[PDB]
Amino acid sequence: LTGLSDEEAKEFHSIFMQSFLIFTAVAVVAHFLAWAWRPWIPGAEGY
Amino acid sequence: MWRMWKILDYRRTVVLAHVGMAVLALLIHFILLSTENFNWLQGNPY
Amino acid sequence: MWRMWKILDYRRTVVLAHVGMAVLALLIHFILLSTENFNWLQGNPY
Amino acid sequence: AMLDFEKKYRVRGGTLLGGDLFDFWIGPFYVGIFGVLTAIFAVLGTVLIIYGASQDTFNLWQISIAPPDLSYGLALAPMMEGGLWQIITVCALGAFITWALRQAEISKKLGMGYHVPVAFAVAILAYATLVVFRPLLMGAWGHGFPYGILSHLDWVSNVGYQYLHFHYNPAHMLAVTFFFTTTLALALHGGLILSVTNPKKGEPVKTAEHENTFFRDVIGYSIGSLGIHRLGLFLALNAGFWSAVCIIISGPFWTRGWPEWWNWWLNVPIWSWG
Amino acid sequence: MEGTGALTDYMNVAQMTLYAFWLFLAGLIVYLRMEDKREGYPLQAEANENCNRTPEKKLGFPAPPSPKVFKLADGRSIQVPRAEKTDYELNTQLRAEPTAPWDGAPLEPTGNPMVDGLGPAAWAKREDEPEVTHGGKQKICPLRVATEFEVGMSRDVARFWPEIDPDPRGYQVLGCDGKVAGKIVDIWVDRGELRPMYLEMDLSGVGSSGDRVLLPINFARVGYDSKVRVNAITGQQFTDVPRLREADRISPQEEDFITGYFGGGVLYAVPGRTEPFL
Amino acid sequence: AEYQNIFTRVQVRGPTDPGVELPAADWPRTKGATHSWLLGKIGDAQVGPIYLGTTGVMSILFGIVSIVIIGMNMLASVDWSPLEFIRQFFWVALEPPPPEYGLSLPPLNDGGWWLIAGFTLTLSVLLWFARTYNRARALGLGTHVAWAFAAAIFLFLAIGFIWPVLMGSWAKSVPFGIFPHLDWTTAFSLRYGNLYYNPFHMLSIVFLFGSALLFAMHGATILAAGRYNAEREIEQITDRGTAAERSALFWRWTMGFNATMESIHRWGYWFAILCVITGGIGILLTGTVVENWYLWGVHHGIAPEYPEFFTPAVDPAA
Amino acid sequence: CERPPVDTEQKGYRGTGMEEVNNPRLRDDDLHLAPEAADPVSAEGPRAGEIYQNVEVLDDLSVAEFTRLMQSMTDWVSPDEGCTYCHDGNDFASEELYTYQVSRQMIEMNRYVNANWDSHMDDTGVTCYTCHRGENLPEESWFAEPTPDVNMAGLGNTMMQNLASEKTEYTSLPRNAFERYLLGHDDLRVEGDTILPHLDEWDVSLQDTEASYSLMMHMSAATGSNCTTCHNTGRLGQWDESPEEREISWHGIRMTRDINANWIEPLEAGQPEVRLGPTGDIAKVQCATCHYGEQLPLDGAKMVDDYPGLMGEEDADFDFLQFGDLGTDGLRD
Amino acid sequence: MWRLWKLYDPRRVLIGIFSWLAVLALVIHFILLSTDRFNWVGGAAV
Ligand code: BCL
Ligand SMILES: CC[C@H]1c2cc3[nH]c4c(c3C)C(=O)[C@H](C(=O)OC)c4c3nc(cc4[nH]c(cc(n2)[C@@H]1C)c(C(C)=O)c4C)[C@@H](C)[C@@H]3CCC(=O)OC/C=C(/C)CCC[C@H](C)CCC[C@H](C)CCCC(C)C
Ligand SMILES: CC[C@H]1c2cc3[nH]c4c(c3C)C(=O)[C@H](C(=O)OC)c4c3nc(cc4[nH]c(cc(n2)[C@@H]1C)c(C(C)=O)c4C)[C@@H](C)[C@@H]3CCC(=O)OC/C=C(/C)CCC[C@H](C)CCC[C@H](C)CCCC(C)C
Ligand SMILES: COC(C)(C)C/C=C/C(C)=C/C=C/C(C)=C/C=C/C(C)=C/C=C\C=C(C)\C=C\C=C(C)\C=C\C=C(C)\C=C\CC(C)(C)OC
Ligand code: HEC
Ligand SMILES: [Fe+3]
Ligand SMILES: [Mg+2]
Repeated sequence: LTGLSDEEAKEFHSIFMQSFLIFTAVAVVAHFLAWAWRPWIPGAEGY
Repeated sequence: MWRMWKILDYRRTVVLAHVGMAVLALLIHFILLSTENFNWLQGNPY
Repeated sequence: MWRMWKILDYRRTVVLAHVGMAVLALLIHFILLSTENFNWLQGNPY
Repeated sequence: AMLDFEKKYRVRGGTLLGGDLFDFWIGPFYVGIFGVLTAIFAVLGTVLIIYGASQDTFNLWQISIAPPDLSYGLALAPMMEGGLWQIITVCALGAFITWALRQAEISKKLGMGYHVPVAFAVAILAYATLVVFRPLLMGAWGHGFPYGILSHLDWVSNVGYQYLHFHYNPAHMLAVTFFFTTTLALALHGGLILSVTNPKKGEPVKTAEHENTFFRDVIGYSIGSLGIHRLGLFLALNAGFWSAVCIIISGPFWTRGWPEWWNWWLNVPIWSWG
Repeated sequence: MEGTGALTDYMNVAQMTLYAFWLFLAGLIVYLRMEDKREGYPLQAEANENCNRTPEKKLGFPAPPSPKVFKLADGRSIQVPRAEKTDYELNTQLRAEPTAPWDGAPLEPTGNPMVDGLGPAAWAKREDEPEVTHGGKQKICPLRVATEFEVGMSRDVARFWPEIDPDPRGYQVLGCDGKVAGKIVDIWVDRGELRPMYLEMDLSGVGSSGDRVLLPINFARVGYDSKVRVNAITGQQFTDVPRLREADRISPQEEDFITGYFGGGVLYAVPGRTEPFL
Repeated sequence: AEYQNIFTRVQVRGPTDPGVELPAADWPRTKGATHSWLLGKIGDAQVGPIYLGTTGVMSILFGIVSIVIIGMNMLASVDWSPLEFIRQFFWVALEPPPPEYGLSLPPLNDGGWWLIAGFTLTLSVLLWFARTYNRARALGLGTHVAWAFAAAIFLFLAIGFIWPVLMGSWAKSVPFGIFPHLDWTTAFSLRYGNLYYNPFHMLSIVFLFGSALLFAMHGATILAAGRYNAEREIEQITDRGTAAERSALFWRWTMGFNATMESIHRWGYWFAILCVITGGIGILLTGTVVENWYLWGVHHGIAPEYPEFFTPAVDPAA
Repeated sequence: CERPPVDTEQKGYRGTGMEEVNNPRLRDDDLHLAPEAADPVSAEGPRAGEIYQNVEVLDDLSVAEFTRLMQSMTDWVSPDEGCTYCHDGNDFASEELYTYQVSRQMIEMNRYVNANWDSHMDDTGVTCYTCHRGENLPEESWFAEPTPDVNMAGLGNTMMQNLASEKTEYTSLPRNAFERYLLGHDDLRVEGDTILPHLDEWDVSLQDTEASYSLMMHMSAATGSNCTTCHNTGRLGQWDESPEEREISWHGIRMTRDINANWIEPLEAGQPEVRLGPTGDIAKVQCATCHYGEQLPLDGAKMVDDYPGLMGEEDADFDFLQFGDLGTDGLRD
Repeated sequence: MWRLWKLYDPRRVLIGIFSWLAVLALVIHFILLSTDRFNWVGGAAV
């Protein structure tokens, strides 16, 4: 067991999930821009 | 089957699972890339 | 976030960032130099 | 003359043969019976080599005592057609074997283990592979290497190219790895001892705790003062042993190009991918 | 011979670079040889070795360098070669007689060579103060005083497969002739190298159960049958193994005394060991 | 029947060792250290902790980028097939630029990735030299290990960087692969006429063979004198015990001369670095001041002359 | 792994290490058995040039000798098909099948090398069976290495190397050695002729050295030889230190280059797509195409003296030095 | 999942997470460079 208490662990988790959410939100926009540039899922006939 | 963690160390199992699944996930994605029909970046006809 | 420095050591984090960005800055400049369209010293047509 | 602490060690006994008859020192050298034998073999071989030099050339690099032709098979050749090489070969084997037996007597007289004679026997085994075991398996003494500073380099070159790429020899790859690893281990061990006992000027001589700390700081593991000498002997002896293996399988156990030996790897059903 | 690298009609850069290394290598061999002569030099040339019949000091080629000074951590400076180690070697009177008067003849011990210190039984002159670690603890110490050490690197191996992770405490000690000398009662460990250095044993088989004696770990064959076999010495000869000045400490001088005694058994343990095969 | 000092029989485990305390400017060591029974059979059983400093971490970052670049180019060369990557593992490589680019920066897929991988790998070994240098200084040791490593780097830089720059093309440098870099080693000897005739290649072999010879001798000597606690070499250097005396006397009685406990490590130290120093010098000499090492050997009278055994071939284009 | 006994033959002076080591258990003993020659056919009557309609190459043969050659050619390149491999039905004089047009070129090539390439094959010559060995296609041909377009900003460019290939004898050496030296005429020499460097006169790269090394690997395994049989590897570029097999194999390189450039490649347009290689080329001749791992093809069985009609006339413009070595007169476009 | 930070040192997890992200992002960008369609520095047409 690490030194962090339940309050400390809960506060870290809340900030971690928010920080992870913002990181994923930026990447989602980056993928929307990438898709608008060149999509990466080909159809049955390819590209 | 929660008794598994009285035998296997949960802290080490979780770390090994992530590393192991990292290798496997890269391995499978790489296998698909090598194929003609499932290289999504190449986009060959199906 | 100011609380990041109670988890990560600020003294070590600054060093890691500087040496880390040094590797990345060198890599990207070298990659651009190793391309035709962005080698500013070679000056190829764009 | 003797080292100032040598007197109490020059005692009688520990010989394998000869006993009191040859148990004495000439200067710093211990003689023993095998010392007389190794001196006789050494002088005889060297004088025969010098005679072979007289019949061809006295250039130090161009002196060459070549083995007989393969047409002679395992028979003893005439003296100037490889027979001199055969006589020197048995003299050299006698000199090397008596040298290790002499070290065994010196080891016993000093209460030491027989690690040095056994480690040297690995070198003798490698030499015997080159001039006895491999020539025997191939059926002719002419497969041995000539006794010359530069001529035996041409032998190594041509024998290595008999298999079109000797770098692909699996045993040669392992033996080279041990050779490279042991000099890396030697540089590390030699440097570490010198670094501790010759630290930055002014600082005191460091301890064994500094040795373990240094290598655990650099690479995360330290093998210890006893482990490194076991490792050094292990790497050096495997370098000697796998050298003998790589040459013994070249021709008796593999007649094709060494890269072709790796075709088994290319045809493993797990990763054929075709 | 023309082209880049040419220096004269015959000399070229690769040839002169090679001779530059020959000069460097010769100088290095001289330096390395001088480093080889910081222990044991100058050589003692005894009277029978010279026509002048007087002891002489021989330097050799290259001659020994200037003495080297080692700074020690405790606060001392030791000059190598050490004065007292040389002074002891050239002042002691060996209990051995050369078999023949000429130089190079081996010495024949008069008394018991194992206890007198001849040949394989010889010991060096070393400091009588037990060594200490960098922290300051006693360096070599038995497990009773060093309670932080447990026998066996792995608990699981020592528990379920104890043959390959043995605990030799309580085993029996057997001499080179099978004599049961005693029983191991403790293990001495080196705090600097974390290794068992000695096996303390009572002499119950050949003496008292309260007499303690040290058996070096490198002279002991720890078998799989709860036995420790000492091929170095006879079981009865354990009674003459040098004793510790302090029951819980061992000095570098004492270490040489003990390892010297067991090493004396390589030639002197039983009759015939000093004789040849044929 | 005697203990051969090959494997440690009885082991003792104390608390894990944090190590000698560093000055209050170095990074804390890692907190992960364990004991391995298997490694205790050979030597010290403790694994870890490891020091991660500024230079250590930066060297890893440059080294990872080098390995990623090499690995990705290898994987791309087999069409991203992990199965073909295992099958072709010894054969794949990151190829240097072709000769047409000289010393200029080539395109990424035409030697550019090789140059970037070579640059970052050079930076990582240079930073690792500084890491080894600083660890020795932090503990108050000499920098012999760092300078032995620097000698190794010299051959690494001579082979891969210095000699290709002297030749004026990155193409002469060595590919990042197992069998391909053996092909480079052989093609180097073929191109410049039997590198066996390079005197510095001969000398480098002398010290390579002499290093294995010396460590075989010294390793066996210390193990043979292990009865008298010879492996404790620091104590035997500052306070000569009987193990140092017997070890010195063993070789004196054998071959007339001997070293000390300290001096044998100087011999081993210099043999190891001379192997790599002379090797680097010999590589610099070839192509730059010697074209054909055999013809150079003939010029200096070292090439042996063989009597007739066959009918010599005559060049039809001569 | 192999095992003794092994057959050893000395190729250089004693102690040079120049020997050939062979395993007798590896030899097929049937691939190298020359067919029994047909009985001596009488040469009389009119020539096959006038009696038969579409005969261009075998004009000077008689009718009986012409039939004997056809039966032998059938059993050499297509014994399991018969006459219908090159001739359609009851129209033997019809040149329609692609195998007919190829075989007409093959006869001319067979006659050409038998007459002009004695500098390599001496008096043995070749025959349809020498390459085909009773099969429709020789089992030891080669296709040109594919030249995939590169990204120049991507990853994984194998510059014809770094892949285990049967062409390179399972090395990572360049895989395009055949195109460079057995179809092209790139210089094989790698060593300078001087003690000291002349970088502006001789700066052969290590990629070309490996390409030469790659071809030499093939020349060794294709003929059952090794580096020693043609070289003293200690002094590699010295011809006087090399056995005569190097001089003979010198002409073998130029003969193989002559066959591919002048006789095989002109057959690419008429070849079917099933016969073509990955790049779209016709299978080309290599050293193993005639040798099949033996220094003497078909154990050196001289079986071209029993077959007149496979021997042409000595071309008066043949030089063997006009195939890329000081001249390109003997090579096409 | 908040109990995860009591089990593992949050500093060590972040270093492990950040190191994986840096390595993975470097690999994914390199994969795109190898393709013709997604090589942005190559300027390849679709
Ligand atoms: C047909 C082949 C040729 C030949 C061609 C060459 C060529 C070319 C060279 C040698 C070299 C050497 N040859 Mg040679 N050599 C031949 C035959 C031999 C024979 C023999 C018995 O036949 C022997 C014993 C040798 C032995 C030797 C050595 C003396 C020398 C290599 C020293 C060394 O340790 O480098 C190994 C050590 C290093 C290269 C330094 C390593 C240090 C660096 C910093 C390591 C970094 C590790 C890195 C961080 C790891 C991660 C990287 C990523 C994972 C990628 N050669 C024949 C004649 N040889 C080398 C030399 O020095 O020439 C004089 C050399 O360049
Ligand atoms: C197996 C691990 C390595 C090793 C180990 C090793 N070598 C050893 C030992 C050990 C443990 C010794 O104890 C022993 C020793 O005493 O060293 C100082 C020795 C030794 N290793 C030596 C050399 C040596 N070791 C080599 C290699 C190696 N030695 C391995 C790499 C090589 C190489 C690779 O070439 C050489 C040259 C000696 C210095 C010494 C043993 C000397 C000896 O036995 O001398 C006897 C007396 C003589 C004068 C010999 C005369 C022999 C003949 C009568 C004449 C010459 C014949 C010979 C075939 C000529 C060849 C010439 C051409 C090849 C140029
Ligand atoms: C005297 C010359 C000989 C010599 C000497 C020598 N080598 C040396 C040294 C010395 C004195 C060192 O001090 C140094 C060393 O560290 O030794 C232990 C080293 C060294 N010699 C090495 C190799 C080496 N030496 C060789 C040769 C030789 N070394 C010569 C024979 C060779 C050969 C024969 O080719 C090799 C391959 C290294 C092991 C080491 C130098 C280490 C170095 O440079 O490190 C940085 C380089 C990198 C590529 C970085 C790698 C980073 C990792 C891939 C990170 C892994 C990921 C992650 C961080 C791990 C954790 C995973 C998580 C999931 C938890
Ligand atoms: C896909 O793979 C993943 C990502 C999963 C991980 C796998 C990685 C793998 C499998 C990596 C495998 C690596 C291997 C097998 C590597 C083999 C390496 C070998 C054997 C190398 C041997 C020799 C190489 C040498 C000696 C190279 C020397 C190169 C040098 C010294 C280059 C120097 C370049 C410099 C200094 C560049 C300077 C750039 C400047 C700016 C000067 O140019 C203008
Ligand atoms: C080696 C130098 C050859 C000699 C001599 C002869 N042939 Fe050949 N032939 C050779 C090759 C390399 C090939 C191509 C193989 C491939 O895979 O494409 C051929 C091809 C033919 C063919 C066409 C076979 C087919 O495509 O079905 C025929 C009909 C043929 N060869 C006949 C032939 C005859 C009759 C020969 C003797 C006169 C002859 N060939 C000699 C190589 C060589
Ligand atoms: Fe040591
Ligand atoms: Mg290559």
